[PDB]
Amino acid sequence: MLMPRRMKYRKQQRGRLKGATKGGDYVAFGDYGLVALEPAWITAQQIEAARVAMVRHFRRGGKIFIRIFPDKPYTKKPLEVRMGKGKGNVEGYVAVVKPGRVMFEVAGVTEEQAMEALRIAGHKLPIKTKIVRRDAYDEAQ
Amino acid sequence: PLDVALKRKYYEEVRPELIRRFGYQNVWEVPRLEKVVINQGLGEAKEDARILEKAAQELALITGQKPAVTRAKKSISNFKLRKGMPIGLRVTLRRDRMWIFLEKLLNVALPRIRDFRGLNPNSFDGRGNYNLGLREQLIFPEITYDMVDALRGMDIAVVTTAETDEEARALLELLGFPFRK
Amino acid sequence: GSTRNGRDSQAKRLGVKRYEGQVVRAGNILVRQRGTRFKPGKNVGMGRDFTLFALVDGVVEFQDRGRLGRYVHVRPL
Amino acid sequence: RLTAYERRKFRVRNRIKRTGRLRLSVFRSLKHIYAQIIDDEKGVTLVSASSLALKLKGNKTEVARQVGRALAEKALALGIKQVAFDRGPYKYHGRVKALAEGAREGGLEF
Amino acid sequence: MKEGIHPKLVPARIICGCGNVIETYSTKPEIYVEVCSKCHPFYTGQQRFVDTEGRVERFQRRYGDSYRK
Amino acid sequence: ASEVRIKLLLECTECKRRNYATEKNKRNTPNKLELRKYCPWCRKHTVHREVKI
RNA sequence: GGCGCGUUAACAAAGCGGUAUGUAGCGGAUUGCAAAUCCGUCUAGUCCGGUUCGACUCCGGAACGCGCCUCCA
RNA sequence: UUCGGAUUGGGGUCUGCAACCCGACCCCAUGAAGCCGGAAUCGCUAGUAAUCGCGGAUCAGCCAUGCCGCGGUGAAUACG
RNA sequence: UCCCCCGUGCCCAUAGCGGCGUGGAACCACCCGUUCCCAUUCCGAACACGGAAGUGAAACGCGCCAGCGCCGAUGGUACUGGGCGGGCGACCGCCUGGGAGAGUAGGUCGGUGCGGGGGA
RNA sequence: CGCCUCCUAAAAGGUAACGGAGGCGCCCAAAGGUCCCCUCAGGCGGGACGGAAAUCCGCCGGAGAGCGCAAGGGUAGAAGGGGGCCUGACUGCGAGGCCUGCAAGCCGAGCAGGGGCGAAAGCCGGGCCUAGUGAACCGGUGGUCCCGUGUGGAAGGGCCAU
RNA sequence: CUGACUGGGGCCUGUAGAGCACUGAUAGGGCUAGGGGGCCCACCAGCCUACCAAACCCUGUCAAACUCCGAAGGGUCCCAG
Ligand SMILES: [K+]
Ligand SMILES: [K+]
Ligand SMILES: [K+]
Ligand SMILES: [K+]
Ligand SMILES: [K+]
Ligand SMILES: [Mg+2]
Ligand SMILES: [Mg+2]
Ligand SMILES: [Mg+2]
Ligand SMILES: [Mg+2]
Ligand SMILES: [Mg+2]
Ligand SMILES: [Mg+2]
Ligand SMILES: [Mg+2]
Ligand SMILES: [Mg+2]
Ligand SMILES: [Mg+2]
Ligand SMILES: [Mg+2]
Ligand SMILES: [Mg+2]
Ligand SMILES: [Mg+2]
Ligand SMILES: [Mg+2]
Ligand SMILES: [Mg+2]
Ligand SMILES: [Mg+2]
Ligand SMILES: [Mg+2]
Ligand SMILES: [Mg+2]
Ligand SMILES: [Mg+2]
Ligand SMILES: [Mg+2]
Ligand SMILES: [Mg+2]
Ligand SMILES: [Mg+2]
Ligand SMILES: [Mg+2]
Ligand SMILES: [Mg+2]
Ligand SMILES: [Mg+2]
Ligand SMILES: [Mg+2]
Ligand SMILES: [Mg+2]
Ligand SMILES: [Mg+2]
Ligand SMILES: [Mg+2]
Ligand SMILES: [Mg+2]
Ligand SMILES: [Mg+2]
Ligand SMILES: [Mg+2]
Ligand SMILES: [Mg+2]
Ligand SMILES: [Mg+2]
Ligand SMILES: [Mg+2]
Ligand SMILES: [Mg+2]
Ligand SMILES: [Mg+2]
Ligand SMILES: [Mg+2]
Ligand SMILES: [Mg+2]
Ligand SMILES: [Mg+2]
Ligand SMILES: [Mg+2]
Ligand SMILES: [Mg+2]
Ligand SMILES: [Mg+2]
Ligand SMILES: [Mg+2]
Ligand SMILES: [Mg+2]
Ligand SMILES: [Mg+2]
Ligand SMILES: [Mg+2]
Ligand SMILES: [Mg+2]
Ligand SMILES: [Mg+2]
Ligand SMILES: [Mg+2]
Ligand SMILES: [Mg+2]
Ligand SMILES: [Mg+2]
Ligand SMILES: [Mg+2]
Ligand SMILES: [Mg+2]
Ligand SMILES: [Mg+2]
Ligand SMILES: [Mg+2]
Ligand SMILES: [Mg+2]
Ligand SMILES: [Mg+2]
Ligand SMILES: [Mg+2]
Ligand SMILES: [Mg+2]
Ligand SMILES: [Mg+2]
Ligand SMILES: [Mg+2]
Ligand SMILES: [Mg+2]
Ligand SMILES: [Mg+2]
Ligand SMILES: [Mg+2]
Ligand SMILES: [Mg+2]
Ligand SMILES: [Mg+2]
Ligand SMILES: [Mg+2]
Ligand SMILES: [Mg+2]
Ligand SMILES: [Mg+2]
Ligand SMILES: [Mg+2]
Ligand SMILES: [Mg+2]
Ligand SMILES: [Mg+2]
Ligand SMILES: [Mg+2]
Ligand SMILES: [Mg+2]
Ligand SMILES: [Mg+2]
Ligand SMILES: [Mg+2]
Ligand SMILES: [Mg+2]
Ligand SMILES: [Mg+2]
Ligand SMILES: [Mg+2]
Ligand SMILES: [Mg+2]
Ligand SMILES: [Mg+2]
Ligand SMILES: [Mg+2]
Ligand SMILES: [Mg+2]
Ligand SMILES: [Mg+2]
Ligand SMILES: [Mg+2]
Ligand SMILES: [Mg+2]
Ligand SMILES: [Mg+2]
Ligand SMILES: [Mg+2]
Ligand SMILES: [Mg+2]
Ligand SMILES: [Mg+2]
Ligand SMILES: [Mg+2]
Ligand SMILES: [Mg+2]
Ligand SMILES: [Mg+2]
Ligand SMILES: [Mg+2]
Ligand SMILES: [Mg+2]
Ligand SMILES: [Mg+2]
Ligand SMILES: [Mg+2]
Ligand SMILES: [Mg+2]
Ligand SMILES: [Zn+2]
Ligand SMILES: [Zn+2]
Repeated sequence: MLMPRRMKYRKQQRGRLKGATKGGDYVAFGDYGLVALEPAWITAQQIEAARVAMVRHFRRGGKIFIRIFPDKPYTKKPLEVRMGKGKGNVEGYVAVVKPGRVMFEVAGVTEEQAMEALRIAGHKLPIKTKIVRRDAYDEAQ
Repeated sequence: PLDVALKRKYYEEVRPELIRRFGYQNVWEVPRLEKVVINQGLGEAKEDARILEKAAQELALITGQKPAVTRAKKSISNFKLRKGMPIGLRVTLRRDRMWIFLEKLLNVALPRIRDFRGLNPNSFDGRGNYNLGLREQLIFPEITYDMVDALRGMDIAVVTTAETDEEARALLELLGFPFRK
Repeated sequence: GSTRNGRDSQAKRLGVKRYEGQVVRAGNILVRQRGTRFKPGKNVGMGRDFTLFALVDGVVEFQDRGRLGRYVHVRPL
Repeated sequence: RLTAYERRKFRVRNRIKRTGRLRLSVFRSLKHIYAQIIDDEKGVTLVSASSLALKLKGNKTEVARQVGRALAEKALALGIKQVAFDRGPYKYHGRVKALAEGAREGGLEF
Repeated sequence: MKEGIHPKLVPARIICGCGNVIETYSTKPEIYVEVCSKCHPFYTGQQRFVDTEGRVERFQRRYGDSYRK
Repeated sequence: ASEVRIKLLLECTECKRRNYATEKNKRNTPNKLELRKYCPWCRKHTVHREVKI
């Protein structure tokens, strides 16, 4: 499971999920990528669930690129406590993902293997996704 | 200016040979001798003794110039030393005093070193300077065994106008620096 | 938490007090700042807390000199 | 990068220009000595004197004293009395000091 | 040159055991040494000291050979 | 101020009047402070000396 | 969950911004031999991150252990 | 230390078919610990202790500072 | 009015780093000395003075070079003042006015004022 | 639970929560004034003991160092490092402003007296700056000689300093 | 006639966005100070790594308490309705 090794600040404010993706919008490392279609907080558990599913489906071969990282701390108050008395404790980490962001790539596999592995990985994620392949537009960037 | 033989020899036998070997078109291109800096990193006079006075007197006799005190720039526990305490001496020799000291070094100091086999040819700075390190102080002519109380060494910095080691090497061997093969 | 945090200090109301083209009297405070964000130009003095004040009556003028800094001048009438 | 010479020149002259007077600027080469009277507000030179133009030859300290007299004599005909002496990178001593006394002896207020 | 803190240098001679006389300026007007640059073995080419046989550690003795070949 | 950093009065040595109040560290500066200050009573500069507050 | 405290070597247990102890263990002495006794010797600061010239020691976090509180309904 | 003579480098002699593991001796160089020894423990009552040298068996040679003998110089103390 | 040099400004890298070439008649510098004024927590290195044997080697000035650095459009987009809508929500569209940052083409090895010395 | 710094705070100022992070209740007789001089951290190479790291030499290095203590702003064309002489860490004021419900808080040219440093121009009414603090009442100590209960004194008050 | 509001002109600002020059975070690869083992060998060092990892180079990202940048707006003064 991913998380930053060091942090300047333990807790962050809940920001905003506005706008299309800032960076990471084109396939850059692999041959087939999974692209987000709507914004969400993607937790570290969901990232690992998707990665392991591709590893199992890629028996022997395959190399997987994870292009998102959960750097944002996620906070929760303990059960049965009232409002107030400070911000809740850190319970996990999420990655802020906006539409157009390429989340995963794969390489070293056939086309059939890539489409099935990325399809299963998407079922582990809380958002609608699409599968893309590297094209001239990605190389033009 | 005092008629030192070493300065006389540099202008008579060394300069004409140097231009022959390297083909300088300017009389100021040929390497000159800039200064000699003698440093004594005592380190034992931090707080256990004010024995800087004994070394200052000995250094002044060897070079004719009273040396200056150098102080610690910071505190280090592993050396048990505090910032600002005196841990060395340094003297700078230029012009006639520079020539006089090197003549004694090449003639009456270096031959008195135990098991002398020549100077290190790989100690050239890489930009035309030389540095050598001494372990003994009684090899100098003005030092006798009677007034020697503790053994002390020094570092000698020889600074030249030469740009490269090969040109600084040529000046030093002709001047009289003997080097190991 | 609600025990570790909870402190702040009063706001200081810093910034430029008179802008370019305004008419000022001698002694008028022109800039409140921490350090020399703006530098004292012609007919401008600096107090011990980097406050810029006018030395004569006149018109405020601002100037940017690149690497030399930003200056505030007072041009007399 | 700046040298001790360049830092010294800036440090002395920034103090002078703060006062808003006319600055008496002195340049001292290995051979000669030169003096200008400068109005920084307009950036123009009002009067200038030197040992090169006057063909003064002798002891440099003696030469500089006569350059100060000539600059002072030139200055008063143009209605200037009050100036500020700008030593630049030079210590107030020797040739630069001799020019200042010569200017003061000629009737300059500084 | 500051005054009162530097030992004044005077013309001086350094006499070696081999009779060599080097003329210089020093704080002592007469010095005697036991070795100089004109008699030290490393300077006079080789001046082979008590060790001059190259250690002869190889088979350069031939150790007889009166035994059968 | 503290036990080591104390408050003190400066007293004119010519008319004996206390004209200034200030402080010092008595471990760093064990001896009495002596300074030249304007005395408004004497209307000139005189030596002032430290006295107890 | 709140608040307070503690973590030291073989065990029990102290002081210290720069330097234990008791009983053991080990080598010797004594003894027919073991114990007792005597002569010598000896193993360290829970972990991570800071401040500091310098941390077992001061500060922050984590883990474990201990003590008290958790009421009106 | 002109005390002390371990350790090591080098040159040699002899015995033995053969001195590397593993002999003795000579010469040169090297010149360690050791400043009278903690708790404790041993021998000895007179030609004894202490101290000095000499011979023998085994044995080519010898790791003998051991063992068995021989003589030279020669004490102190025993109240109980 | 032309050119070279010296001093002092302004604009504040399109002005800089780096590479190559060049200047001693004049100026400037290095340079020669340390008696004198002055000076080094030691040193005439620095600061200072007295000069003219030498050299433009170093420094400085002046030229060429787009390797780096800096400047940088047009077009399009993000965002947005105001006016309207959609979506369970996270959020998203349309009209009207404004409009980046990055990237691209490309530009740049400065411009200019005053004074002084010299030559044409 | 008062005070200082940053964020939240929506590009003037201001802005809440038992919102997110840290500090203060000192200090310095120089760590103050002025004049003069000087310029870092780091990296690479060389050098007796001597090293990751002591002191010395050469080269590159524009601020990544330093500035007593949190954070931010500022800063080498010094506010940083060193030295000489000094006490302006002044008295009497104070045009004009910032800030502001009040009360507080903050900056300040210039004039007079008497000075410090500097050849001079000039600077100096503490400290690179923003925390290091407490109204009034009651009382203590020094000065002043204003009041002094018929009168001269005194007791005791006032005023100025603390 | 000075007002809300509006027009023109100057100055002030660091949000939205964006970016990686600083401070932190961070994915893949290359090159390697130093690590784990290793053919080992302590006489003495290189080398092996499909196990880490400093700087550096390429590619690719993140930030309320990051900024080489930076709007729309807003504030304020002057003149005009
Ligand atoms: K899904
Ligand atoms: K005054
Ligand atoms: K009107
Ligand atoms: K960055
Ligand atoms: K406006
Ligand atoms: Mg929220
Ligand atoms: Mg969010
Ligand atoms: Mg991008
Ligand atoms: Mg949450
Ligand atoms: Mg809460
Ligand atoms: Mg929460
Ligand atoms: Mg995204
Ligand atoms: Mg050189
Ligand atoms: Mg906090
Ligand atoms: Mg607090
Ligand atoms: Mg607040
Ligand atoms: Mg406030
Ligand atoms: Mg505030
Ligand atoms: Mg402002
Ligand atoms: Mg101040
Ligand atoms: Mg001046
Ligand atoms: Mg006072
Ligand atoms: Mg225990
Ligand atoms: Mg202990
Ligand atoms: Mg014990
Ligand atoms: Mg025991
Ligand atoms: Mg035992
Ligand atoms: Mg027993
Ligand atoms: Mg037993
Ligand atoms: Mg026992
Ligand atoms: Mg109740
Ligand atoms: Mg001996
Ligand atoms: Mg054998
Ligand atoms: Mg011993
Ligand atoms: Mg003895
Ligand atoms: Mg026994
Ligand atoms: Mg008997
Ligand atoms: Mg034996
Ligand atoms: Mg010029
Ligand atoms: Mg620019
Ligand atoms: Mg003299
Ligand atoms: Mg040149
Ligand atoms: Mg285009
Ligand atoms: Mg564009
Ligand atoms: Mg555009
Ligand atoms: Mg909008
Ligand atoms: Mg719009
Ligand atoms: Mg908006
Ligand atoms: Mg809008
Ligand atoms: Mg538009
Ligand atoms: Mg743009
Ligand atoms: Mg643009
Ligand atoms: Mg350029
Ligand atoms: Mg309160
Ligand atoms: Mg308070
Ligand atoms: Mg706003
Ligand atoms: Mg504003
Ligand atoms: Mg604001
Ligand atoms: Mg409110
Ligand atoms: Mg409310
Ligand atoms: Mg609370
Ligand atoms: Mg709050
Ligand atoms: Mg803080
Ligand atoms: Mg605190
Ligand atoms: Mg406080
Ligand atoms: Mg003090
Ligand atoms: Mg201070
Ligand atoms: Mg200061
Ligand atoms: Mg800094
Ligand atoms: Mg602190
Ligand atoms: Mg700061
Ligand atoms: Mg700085
Ligand atoms: Mg500088
Ligand atoms: Mg001072
Ligand atoms: Mg006074
Ligand atoms: Mg008020
Ligand atoms: Mg004033
Ligand atoms: Mg005065
Ligand atoms: Mg002050
Ligand atoms: Mg602040
Ligand atoms: Mg503060
Ligand atoms: Mg205070
Ligand atoms: Mg009351
Ligand atoms: Mg009262
Ligand atoms: Mg009272
Ligand atoms: Mg009284
Ligand atoms: Mg009455
Ligand atoms: Mg009466
Ligand atoms: Mg009376
Ligand atoms: Mg009274
Ligand atoms: Mg009274
Ligand atoms: Mg009173
Ligand atoms: Mg009062
Ligand atoms: Mg943003
Ligand atoms: Mg940007
Ligand atoms: Mg991150
Ligand atoms: Mg990497
Ligand atoms: Mg980003
Ligand atoms: Mg964001
Ligand atoms: Mg961003
Ligand atoms: Mg910030
Ligand atoms: Mg931002
Ligand atoms: Mg009107
Ligand atoms: Zn000789
Ligand atoms: Zn008085």
